[PDB]
Amino acid sequence: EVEQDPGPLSVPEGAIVSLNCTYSNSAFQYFMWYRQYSRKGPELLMYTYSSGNKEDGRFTAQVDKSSKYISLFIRDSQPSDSATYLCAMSTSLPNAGKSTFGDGTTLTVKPNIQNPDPAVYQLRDKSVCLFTDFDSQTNVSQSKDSDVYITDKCVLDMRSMDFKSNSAVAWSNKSDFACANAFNNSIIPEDTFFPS
Amino acid sequence: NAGVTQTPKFRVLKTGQSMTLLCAQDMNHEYMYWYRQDPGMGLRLIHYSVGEGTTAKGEVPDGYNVSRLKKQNFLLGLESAAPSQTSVYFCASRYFLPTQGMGAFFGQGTRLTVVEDLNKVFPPEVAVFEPSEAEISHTQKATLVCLATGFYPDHVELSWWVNGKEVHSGVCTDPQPLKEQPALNDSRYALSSRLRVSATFWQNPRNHFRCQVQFYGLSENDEWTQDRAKPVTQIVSAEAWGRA
Repeated sequence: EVEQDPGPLSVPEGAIVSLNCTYSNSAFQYFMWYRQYSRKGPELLMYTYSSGNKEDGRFTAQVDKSSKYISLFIRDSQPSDSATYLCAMSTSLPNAGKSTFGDGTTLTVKPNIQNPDPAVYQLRDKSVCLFTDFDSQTNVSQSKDSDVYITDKCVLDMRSMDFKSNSAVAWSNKSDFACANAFNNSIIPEDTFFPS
Repeated sequence: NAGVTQTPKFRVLKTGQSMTLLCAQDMNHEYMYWYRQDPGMGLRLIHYSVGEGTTAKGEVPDGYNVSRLKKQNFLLGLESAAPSQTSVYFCASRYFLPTQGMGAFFGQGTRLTVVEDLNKVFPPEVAVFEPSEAEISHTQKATLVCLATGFYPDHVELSWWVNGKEVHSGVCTDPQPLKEQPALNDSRYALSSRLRVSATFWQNPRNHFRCQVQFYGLSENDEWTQDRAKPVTQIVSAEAWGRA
């Protein structure tokens, strides 16, 4: 039995991240960390044998067998580190090639926004409201209304322009849904632009 | 480049139906494994194999069978599909004498949904929402929004096409579809995506924008006795044209 940090974990770009697992089997000897991108297969990232540390770039895998506690540290986190991290453990040989997986921790590394311009726009037509151009510090909450759908902040990258932007989409077929009230359950910036 | 591959990638089954999943690797790996992963959870071993013609039980083997026909292939069989078998299945492999300190190579996954009424399977409805004039005036940028709604199961891949070519730059799509009715176990799903371009590019009346949703549904072999069109594997699109 492997007990992994449930998550979800959301951090700003440049933050140090700590991903941890506890275990109950004293015979565990091989300690692995897998990285799993959205709708892809897990990929081996770090692996160690017995107690101690291993450093690889921005990554440090550490094992303390005494307290049955393992950790993966990510220094200067980057938006590309956004993935599900799974710890896997194997008993000393013989182990018949078997490993026990933790339940995973989904990490989102929010990109730094250089020039924020928070605003909520109404798109042309079942009505669509777009909250865009807010920095990493904004948390988009779900609606208090069951008939109003909201999808959490998404970061698009306009490469040739060297520009990145956050956006949340709000939609509803409901009678009195409007963009001035669409994100009322969220703590949005005071200077958010609400055009006519 | 050599890796682990799985077929099929998606499947919808009615309760009691059968299927075979095929895993392949050309890395000469002795060890092969079949795992299942539930949403926001870890990988659980179903069955594994130490070499050709031999297999062994994992943590969750009940309701599954395996065959290691040759070193390259590991087959996973479902004899009578049950709703509890709705999952993402992953094949894995590694050498008997390791090169990556106990770590294995994984396939990309097979999404399986076991449905109780094929009449609950629906393809997505796709709509494109044109950029806000206020956004254009305030930023000199233009965001199009694509909504894919009312689909079941959640077996979809969304893409944007500009002047007949797939684009990746300026695109942001939700990592997962959402449940339209969270209180229902077989709720239909929704997915959103954004495409952002220069206001001047949106303003060119010759520019063509298409949001496309590949859906994986029923196959030709599946029976269908409803008035509505059979919800087969298909692409559903919505489109927009630039405005001067």
